[PDB]
Amino acid sequence: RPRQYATVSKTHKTVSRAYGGSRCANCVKERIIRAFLIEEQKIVKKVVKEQTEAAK
Amino acid sequence: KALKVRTSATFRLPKTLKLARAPKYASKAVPHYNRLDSYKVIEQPITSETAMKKVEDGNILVFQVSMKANKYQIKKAVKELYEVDVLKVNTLVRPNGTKKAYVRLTADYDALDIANRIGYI
Amino acid sequence: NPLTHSTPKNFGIGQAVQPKRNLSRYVKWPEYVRVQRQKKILSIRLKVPPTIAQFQYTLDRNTAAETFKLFNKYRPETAAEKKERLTKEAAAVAEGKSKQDASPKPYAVKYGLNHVVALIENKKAKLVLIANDVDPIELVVFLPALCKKMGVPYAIVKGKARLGTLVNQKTSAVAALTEVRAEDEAALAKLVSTIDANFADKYDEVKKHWGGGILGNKAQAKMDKRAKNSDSA
Amino acid sequence: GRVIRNQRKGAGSIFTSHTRLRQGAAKLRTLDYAERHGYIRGIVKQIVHDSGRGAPLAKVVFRDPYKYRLREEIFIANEGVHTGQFIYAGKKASLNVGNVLPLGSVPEGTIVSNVEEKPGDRGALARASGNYVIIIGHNPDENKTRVRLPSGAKKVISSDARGVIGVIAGGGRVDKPLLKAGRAFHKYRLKRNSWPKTRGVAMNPVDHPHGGGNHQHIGKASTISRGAVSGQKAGLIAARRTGLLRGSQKT
RNA sequence: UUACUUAUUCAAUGAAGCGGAGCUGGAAUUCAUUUUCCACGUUCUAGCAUUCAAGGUCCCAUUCGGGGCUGAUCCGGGUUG
RNA sequence: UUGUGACGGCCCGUGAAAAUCCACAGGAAGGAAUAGUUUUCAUGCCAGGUCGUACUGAUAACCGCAGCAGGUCUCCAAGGU
RNA sequence: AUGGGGAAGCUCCGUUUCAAAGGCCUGAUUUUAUGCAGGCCACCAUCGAAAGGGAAUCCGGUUAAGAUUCCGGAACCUGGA
Repeated sequence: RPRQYATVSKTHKTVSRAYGGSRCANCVKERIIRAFLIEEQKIVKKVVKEQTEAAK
Repeated sequence: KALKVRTSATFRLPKTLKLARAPKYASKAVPHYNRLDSYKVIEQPITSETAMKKVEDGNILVFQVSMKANKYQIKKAVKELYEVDVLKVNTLVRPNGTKKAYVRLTADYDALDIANRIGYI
Repeated sequence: NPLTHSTPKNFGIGQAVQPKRNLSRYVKWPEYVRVQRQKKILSIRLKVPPTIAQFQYTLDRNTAAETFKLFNKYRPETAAEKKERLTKEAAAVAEGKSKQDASPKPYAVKYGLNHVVALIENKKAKLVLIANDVDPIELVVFLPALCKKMGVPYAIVKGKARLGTLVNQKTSAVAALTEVRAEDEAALAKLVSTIDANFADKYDEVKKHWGGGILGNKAQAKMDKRAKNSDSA
Repeated sequence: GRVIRNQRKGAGSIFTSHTRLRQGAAKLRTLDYAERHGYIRGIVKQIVHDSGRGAPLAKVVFRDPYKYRLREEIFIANEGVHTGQFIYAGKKASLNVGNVLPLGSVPEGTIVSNVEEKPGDRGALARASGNYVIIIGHNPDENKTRVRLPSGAKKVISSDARGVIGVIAGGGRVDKPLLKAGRAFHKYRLKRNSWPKTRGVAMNPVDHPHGGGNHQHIGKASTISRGAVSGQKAGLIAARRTGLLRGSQKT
């Protein structure tokens, strides 16, 4: 129960991974992959826009 | 010169100074005496057969108590009045409308001896 | 140098959280502030009849400063010197039996609205200054007409608070000189010449001239744009 | 006589709407700066059923532009909107289902829903399931978009009035017969206390203009004047014609 | 019939970006002096955007580091319709 | 019989809110060595007030003029047929 | 209730409304304090359930009549140091 959570230690309420006690392993992995992939895509799109402006 | 920078578009009531009361005369001019002293919270014992049983076997003094007295006040009053350490206080408002307190003393004290010191065997 | 990096935040429409801009233009002001500002705005927008805005024609800074310098020379007596004067005259009447003329004749500025109005009526007023800050304008709205009829030099000056500071108060709303000392009668005359040229002899023009009627800057821009695209043929 | 049912319905004692299970007022995003100069991207988190409402609602989360916050707006879900979809709201938004472009920015013949009657009212028109608004034309001078309403009426709205592209989900709901006083009961149990409906002819003359008689009959013409008063306005109010008409949409 | 806005009236927001003016390069009929508009960085993805902001100029006693300017244009204080 | 679990059916009906508690993102701030931090690990110390609490709950403790064949919400629920 | 607006008025509406609407973290912290050039924010009063939501107790014994309340034993929670 919510107040019962106050008497237990921190280990019982979380997992050692990032976003441990908040998000599941698969969702954390999906958002890591998403972050890395679309920041790389942001770099690619920025480079392509700069080079097309140079061409223009 | 320039106007004050207002990064919030809201206006709040400024924190003006709040002085402390400095009366020119006392409100009531005489502090009332203690409205609940030991002699008021501890009115009298209860000397029914059941209460005497609690005294003789349970090491428990049974008192009629001021209806406005709580367990802290009863404990303090019993300690101040009979020079005894108490272990627990239980209270109940009786069907006749008065407060009744079962005060259990520590094992270092004898309720029977304290009762026959008070005057009721 | 190799440890620091160029962040720059992009403040586009959907890019980054906006930084703390000065939003004083958009403050949700209290109602009293809002009523102050809108009272000003409405007085400006409404066509004011000549009797208003024959005020708001105050003197310029330098002539107002020299007028108030002369009047500070003619400042009234404060509580301390007044009480000292009372003690001195009491001692005088006690010892020399002088008929209450031991103390000299005061030379002071005359203040008080109805006192000064009576002074203009009896033509004792050598010069009169009228504030433009009077909360009900009708208290003094007639005063330039009275000064014109009586032929007494009048001016409209900025600050009932300034006049009050002159006559040793918070707010005088009018001041008047009736007597001048010989040492600065010339200064008063040279002041009155310009005061008169600015106010007394322009009385008919200022009584004919209608004031007010200005719009706000957005409305001015609107009529500017409309006029430009109209006369563009 | 007596105060009749339609008169009693305005005091709102037992006739107020049952709003416990509702999911909040479905309103467009506040027209702040981005909605009228560029666009803003929100994300559709969940599409939910709203009690008393045939259309699904969509909860869309936007980023606060002026502070580090998330703002959850409650939208009327358009057909084809799904969870995880990106919604774009603003003048610069693209013509896609679920976007909140202004009428001036959408072209003629566009299907829009949750359209604002005035710019900033956060959605007034075409909000029931399956309903939409057609963009008929533009008047760029004193910008006014002409639209066609779900009833067939032609309206002239400001060109800055927002609206979601597409049609409203839950369409075709009234094609199913209820089949049951039970289904009607459960429908209205969370709309409001307007069902069942007793006929006025089945009442007494104290209770209704139609009540009374030794047969159940209205007695006088059931078409009531627009200038009639409360207690008189029971029947066909300001009817231009009556009877079964063979006709079309005529719009 | 129609114009003004300031009375009155309607609506929204935590009154946040209104009106106008412009660092900037051009798509681009300029008679040698730009009317417009865009450059004033967001659209394949259920990620993340916050610590007077990093950087960049100017300065310091330089001790938990900072202080102006700029980043983040200026003017009008008509919150906006 | 009760509780629980994984499921399946129904709806133009999809079947409260808030207090409260925890967690995560972030990284402000602070921290060495005969001693710092950890009171989300274990142990140890103190206190926990006020009011109700008996009994009936019905063919006699309630309402119906009553110790009235009436009315008045609910939990437990053995064997055989 | 308040702000505000009606009503001759008893009072009516209204509950975030055209309001200048507060409490909450750590330093100041005994030349003077709980001031303040420390900092964070910006809820709409309140009442409303002894069947809704909720911090924590069980067994045995004990009375003429109370007990998950007393006693014996064995625990748990909250708030403090």
